[PDB]
Amino acid sequence: GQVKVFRALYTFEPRTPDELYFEEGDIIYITDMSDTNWWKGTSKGRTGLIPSNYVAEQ
Repeated sequence: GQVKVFRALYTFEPRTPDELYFEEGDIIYITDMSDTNWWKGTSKGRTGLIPSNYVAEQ
């Protein structure tokens, strides 16, 4: 149930269908941060994995 709020530093094009698309400046809602590099979250209607070096906490 926890949610943390991040903003994208850069646009990210998914490498695989498990990964989440987002554009620079978008808000990303993160619901799993158990891995250092790849987090689960949601942005604008889609869900998937995001690279944690592409985001900054809001």
